[PDB]
Amino acid sequence: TQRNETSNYEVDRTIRHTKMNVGDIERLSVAVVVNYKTLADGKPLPLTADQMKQIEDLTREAMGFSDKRGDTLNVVNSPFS
Amino acid sequence: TQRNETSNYEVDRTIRHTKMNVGDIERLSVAVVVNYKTLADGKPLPLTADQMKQIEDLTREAMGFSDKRGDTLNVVNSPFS
Amino acid sequence: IVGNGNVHAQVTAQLDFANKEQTEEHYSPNGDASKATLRSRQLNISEQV
Amino acid sequence: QFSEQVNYQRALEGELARTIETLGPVKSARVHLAMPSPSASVTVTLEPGRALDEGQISAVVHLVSSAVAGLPPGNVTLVDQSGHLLTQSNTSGRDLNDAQLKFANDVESRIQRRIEAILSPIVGNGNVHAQVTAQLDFANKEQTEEHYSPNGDASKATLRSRQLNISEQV
Amino acid sequence: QFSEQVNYQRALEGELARTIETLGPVKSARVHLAMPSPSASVTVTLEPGRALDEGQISAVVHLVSSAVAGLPPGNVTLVDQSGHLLTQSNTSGRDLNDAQLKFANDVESRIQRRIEAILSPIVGNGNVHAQVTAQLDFANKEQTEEHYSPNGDASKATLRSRQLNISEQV
Amino acid sequence: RVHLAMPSPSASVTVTLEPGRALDEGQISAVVHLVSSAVAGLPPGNVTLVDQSGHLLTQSNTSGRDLNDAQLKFANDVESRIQRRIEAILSP
Amino acid sequence: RVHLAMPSPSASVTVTLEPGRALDEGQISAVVHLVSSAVAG
Repeated sequence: TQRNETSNYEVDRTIRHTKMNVGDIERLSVAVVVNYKTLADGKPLPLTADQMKQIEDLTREAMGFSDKRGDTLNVVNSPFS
Repeated sequence: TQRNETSNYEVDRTIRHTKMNVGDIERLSVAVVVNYKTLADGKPLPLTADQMKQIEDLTREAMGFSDKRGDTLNVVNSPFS
Repeated sequence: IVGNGNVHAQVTAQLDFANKEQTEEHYSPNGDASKATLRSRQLNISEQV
Repeated sequence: QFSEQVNYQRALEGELARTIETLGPVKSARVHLAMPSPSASVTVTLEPGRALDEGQISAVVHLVSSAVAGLPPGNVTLVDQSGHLLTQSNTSGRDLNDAQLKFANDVESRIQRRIEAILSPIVGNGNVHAQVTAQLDFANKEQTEEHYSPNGDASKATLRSRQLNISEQV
Repeated sequence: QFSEQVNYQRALEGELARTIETLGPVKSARVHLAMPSPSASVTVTLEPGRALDEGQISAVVHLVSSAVAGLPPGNVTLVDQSGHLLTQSNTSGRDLNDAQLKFANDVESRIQRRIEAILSPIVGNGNVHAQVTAQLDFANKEQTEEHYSPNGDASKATLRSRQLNISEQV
Repeated sequence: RVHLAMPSPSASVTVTLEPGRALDEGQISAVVHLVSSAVAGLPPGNVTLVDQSGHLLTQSNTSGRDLNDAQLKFANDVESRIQRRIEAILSP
Repeated sequence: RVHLAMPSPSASVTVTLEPGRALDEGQISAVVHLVSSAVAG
């Protein structure tokens, strides 16, 4: 027996030619400090935990936070002067 | 027995040539704050869950929210100053 | 939320400024015979018994 | 020939100086050309008690640049009455790339205004604030696809030639 | 001949400046022309208490650009009586991919007005608000399809030539 | 009922026509020059005139890319023709 | 006020209409095609 087979193909092709931007944001680091108060007349007593969580969320969204870029955010509460 | 066969083909071809726009919105991150009230004269009290759900949906539609772009939305309810 | 002057934020912007080109060139696999696109084919099948 | 060009340049310099003088908070002007890569130098003395903004210097810069053939804005320099080289176009580094911030700010401002305009009627005029962060793709980007319909099936093939030899000896 | 050209050009500049002077809120103008890279600059001193919009500056740049051969509107600049570059195309980084934003604004505004106009008669004149966000495809896009009708079937194929040899020895 | 907003100024006029009338082409110029002049620093191109049912009498134009918005004008014309036909076949 | 660009030619006309009138869209084309066909090319 014999079997010869010459096969010529047409192939799909994609050519993307990108020229990346000059000045993109590789990574962002943000530090946020909030103040004590929390009362009408009493001594300041640290903003409650869920409130802190939502401030952290709001600044995370206003930053454009994306863990792919390695962005880092730190929010703390301490009395001012 | 023998069986020789030579075949020449005509093939469907599509050539789609795109030049992408410069300045497209890759990703959106939106943070929205809504004020307390809920009462004409009494103490301010958090807006109901269904209402906040509908503000979330309305701002989602106004943003142009799309899971493909990885858009992020965060709406919180807290009293103003 | 917290007041006019009860919050301070500082941001560091690590930025890239390297001129950066790229030229991808992708080809679809045609290993499977049911998705290949043939322009020509010469098939000889000889058999002697 | 030479003195003709000299007179013409020296007269047009005074002309553009006179025009620049009639620009509000400016007291005196002095335009100079470099005509054989063209270039221009303007010495503007602003009126005491005013200062043009960064997008305001571009006005006079491209006024004197486009008043002259072959002169891009970048070769035009301007010097205030006390130092203050207000034209950083000699570098020409981020001039293209500082307009990206303006465009992004415009985009996020439009989205923010839409959010406030749709949400204020429900919750109140001033009971809502929104901040929008828009990441943008400024990369020039081309693509050339080329797709072929498969013709492996004999019922969808399209033939131009076919030589089918069949032999059989018994 | 060089004096001929300069005096003709100066007369054209003065004439055009006088023509754009009689433009309502324009007290004085000053055309400057450069035909070697064609270019033109205008210094408009508007009448006090007015400001011409971007489409209102398009009028004058097309007026003074077409008055001289070979000069595109993009090389024509305008400067206000206090800086205020009225043409965006001066610092031409992109300066036109920001027109996509206002085009999208026009589209969204028309759709919003259509929804408001259809829904006002039912619920009331001011009992409804609509906000429209439009994603627009601004990318250049070409395509060249090429479809071939299959002729694998013998009763549908089209033959131009056919050489059929049949031999049989017994 | 004219509303103004001065923080780039702009204006929106919604004219209430008398029953059974519509402004001509030369009449919108009168109101645009009236509303533009009576306020300092507001160009006539920033005020948008709207009838009692759509029909933006003062159109907007483009400086940079003025081709794609002419498509908008053509679409507005086609929509207006079909709308007028529906109204003139349904009014009787 | 008509102006020509004669070396692709072009024309620029600054028409000041009388108070209390405004030409229609097909009426500006009148002067446009007049000044356009008053010049060769």
